[PDB]
Amino acid sequence: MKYTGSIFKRSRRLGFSLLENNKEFSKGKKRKTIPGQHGNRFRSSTMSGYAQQLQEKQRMQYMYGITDKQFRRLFRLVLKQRGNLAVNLFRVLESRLDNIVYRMGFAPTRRSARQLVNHGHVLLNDRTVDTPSIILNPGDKVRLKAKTIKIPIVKAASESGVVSPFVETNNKTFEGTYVRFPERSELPAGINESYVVEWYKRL
Amino acid sequence: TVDLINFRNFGIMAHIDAGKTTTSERILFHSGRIHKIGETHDGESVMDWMEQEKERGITITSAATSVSWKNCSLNLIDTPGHVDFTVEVERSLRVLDGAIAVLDAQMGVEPQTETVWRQASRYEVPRIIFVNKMD
Amino acid sequence: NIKSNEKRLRQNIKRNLNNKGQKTKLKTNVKNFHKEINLDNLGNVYSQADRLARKGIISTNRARRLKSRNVAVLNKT
Amino acid sequence: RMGRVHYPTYRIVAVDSRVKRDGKYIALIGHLNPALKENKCKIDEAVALEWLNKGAKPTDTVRSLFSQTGLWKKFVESKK
Amino acid sequence: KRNQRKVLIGIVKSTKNAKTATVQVESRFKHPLYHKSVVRHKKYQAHNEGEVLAKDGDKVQIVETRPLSATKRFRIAKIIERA
RNA sequence: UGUACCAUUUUGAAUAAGUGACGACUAACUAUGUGCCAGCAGUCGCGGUAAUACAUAGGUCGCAAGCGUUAUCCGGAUUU
RNA sequence: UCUGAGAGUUUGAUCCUGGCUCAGGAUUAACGCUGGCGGCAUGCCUAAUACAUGCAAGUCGAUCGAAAGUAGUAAUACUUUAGAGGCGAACGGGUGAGUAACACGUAUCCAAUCUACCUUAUAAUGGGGGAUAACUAGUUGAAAGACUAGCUAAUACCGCAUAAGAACUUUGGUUCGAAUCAAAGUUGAAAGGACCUGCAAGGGUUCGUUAUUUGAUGAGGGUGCGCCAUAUCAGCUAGUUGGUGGGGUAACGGCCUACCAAGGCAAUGACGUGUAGCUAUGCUGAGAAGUAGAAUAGCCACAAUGGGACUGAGACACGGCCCAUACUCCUACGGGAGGCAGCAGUAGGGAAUUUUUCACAAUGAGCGAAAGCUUGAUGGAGCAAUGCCGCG
Repeated sequence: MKYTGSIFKRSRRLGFSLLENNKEFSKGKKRKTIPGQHGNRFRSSTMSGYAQQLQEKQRMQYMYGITDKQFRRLFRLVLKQRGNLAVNLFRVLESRLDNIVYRMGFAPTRRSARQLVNHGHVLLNDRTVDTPSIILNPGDKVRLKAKTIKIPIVKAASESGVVSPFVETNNKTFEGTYVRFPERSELPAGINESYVVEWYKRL
Repeated sequence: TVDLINFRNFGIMAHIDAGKTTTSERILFHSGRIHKIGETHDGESVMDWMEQEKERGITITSAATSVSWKNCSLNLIDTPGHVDFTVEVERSLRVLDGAIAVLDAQMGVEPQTETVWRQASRYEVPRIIFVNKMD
Repeated sequence: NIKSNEKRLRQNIKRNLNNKGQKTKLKTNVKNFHKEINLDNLGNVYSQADRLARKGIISTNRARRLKSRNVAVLNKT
Repeated sequence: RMGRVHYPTYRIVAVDSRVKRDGKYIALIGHLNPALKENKCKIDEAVALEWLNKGAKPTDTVRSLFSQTGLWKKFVESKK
Repeated sequence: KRNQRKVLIGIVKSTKNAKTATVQVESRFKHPLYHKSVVRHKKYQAHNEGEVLAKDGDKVQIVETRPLSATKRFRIAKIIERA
């Protein structure tokens, strides 16, 4: 999946709350482990470096809602620039158009954010994106098109916008500026991209 | 090209065992007479030594052969080579603006010219009855 | 197929006839020089070679080399 | 032009009497897009003079780009 | 000759041909994998211009040129004689 | 090329899902038939007195308009 | 240092020796399943086999006589040249059969080599004579073709004038297999068509040619360096090996020959053998190295195989010619014919390898003062998730 259709499952099983109390939430049933008839501490050797590298990769590319092919495309594009794979890769992944639109507080869910930005109502670099594939940079102004300034769901989301020490959003005008990269301290606490760094052996 | 009035199609409106394809080849050679290639002495005469008529029906079958004859364009089409069926004779009839009905005198007992005539008589298309078995 | 290929075929076959004639005349002048070896025939060969080099069929190097070989025989006499 | 459609990239090269574009060239004239009216070509009023004085005039579509540099205004009297 | 410097120096071996010498050149190249210098032997046909004759059993300097005879595409240039 | 880009230009959750396998190597497995038969399988190797590796229902993860498969060079084998 | 994965395989158990496997990018892909678009780029490795079909460089009168007719009584304003003659025809593209090498990468010897237009410009377009096609007539002819007879123009064929410069004889000078200059012998450049002014001359004006001459252009032979396999291939090689003379492609070169000769390569394995098109470019890994040089840019090779000649500056010429060999159509069995290893596309093997592709719009050449034309080169497009890319 580059998508979902029951996100609460992914949030609970990955061990990371994609929404803190809106995806690992008491909405009836609520879980924090692997669900089903196979909830089990597998005595078979299912745990190694490979396993946790995979698990962290799952968490990171399922909180974004983005496809893995664009994950590898971002890795390759950053490979054109010398630096550190871990921090640069995670910062570029955070700088995803849909991820940043959600970070603005413009959509209740990453899937909904992706659907909205694809719908042709997000202006970036004076280009209304018909496909949310434009990776932001520090200071990239995302604008909400004239259509999505009258949409009730994203109106309520935007009016409840989220500000962080590395972005800011003007919710009344439905606009957002990606202030800076989350360098090493504004990243999620239970998420580590270094595993994806060590996931390769062909560097 | 030749005038619109002079675009007339003609399908061989008969069946084999009647000297049909012999007459079709005769008409094709008569209206397709060209001498710069030497064809005049290459298909001069056509006649049977008939012990097989399938060869006559097949090898001479003209699916669509167009020529010109001084006043008009003659579209000779010998699609039918079967004794009794409807597809080839019917497409020939649909194409032709006029029909030639190849009948017999030596073998007047040919059974499958009634249905061919009835098919041609549906659209009232002009028909010329021609008999070649008189030898 | 290119019509200009056959056009240059016509032109080059006529050039074939003309150049056969002219090169045969030059070679018979060279033969006459090599038979009666003298400066006058050397000058005739020089004039013929200059004419052929001016025509622009074969480069002047062949004319110069053939006349140098002729005048070498001249110096041998 | 060449490359990707609706994003053409014209690579201008040299020729004597037979050779194609961007194949065998005496010297790469430079890069101009047919959709771009200004060239980043290797044109400095010197290579053009080299190509003219050495014979084998290059492709006949950057003549205006050489005209803007005044190449002809000196060459047509240098030859004279 | 205006001919410029090119390396063809070697030990001339024989002059059994009329004013033509066979020269043995020992050229050292490098092993591509194990990285050790190894020598190889080559033969060259140097043309003796008639005014110079390659004295055999010695080192001679050959220099490149257009062919002089069949499989004779070099001319002898310099010689170091016996001592 | 009436292409490209623009403007919910209009109604609408609507317009698109498949693959591997879950014992390890190397993430994904609980039950049902099955007596080394059925069938699985790249290595270990799986089934002969109750099957989570087989076959299936299913849940599961890796993905995805591509999914798995073999193909092909080196390194993971300093295991030339 | 950018950088580097492990586990599983044996004896009751332990280890060791050694080996195999998955664990990675990546597709001319294909393949199951199904399928969103477009962008984007890919697209016979095998078959270099024939190539059917269109197509793969056309432009020329400002070179010419007339053909040929629109308006005109005609002359002629006018259309191009069938034909003579000009350039490009070798461009382009293709595959790599074969080619393992100066082809290549690199500096060069070129003392031996030209290059048409072009280019550094000095010299020229003086003057003709007569043809020849076009045109006309006859002939063989089913056509294919085909011979004979004449006429005429030019930028057409063939001499001379001038002709710096220059080719090239004899002497001096100078010079690292010749550079350089003085004296001096011989000797040769055609061709003019067209437009305005001017009686004309002349001036302006555009083509076509002329020598001389700085280079490019394509390439020539050699060239140190490296350039596949080949010992379960050890001897191979009679221009072999080199010399004088003569001839020779553009030229040095036994390039080739008369004459004179017996030597040349080689256990660091000679010769032979078959193959790969070589460099840049194509991936994997840190690295060692391996993996193709398919197609491609350069070069190189065939362009149905093997010759010959001509042209062109460069060809012994894919789409010129003649021929032998493979083939073929029609036919009255007399006869004539050509090549996609050009584009596609066809036939096949394969898993499959694109249009039986559009305009020269932009870009190349070629040529025309110029209008411009063609390119199956190019630029597009189709085409198959064909591969990547993003999307829901």
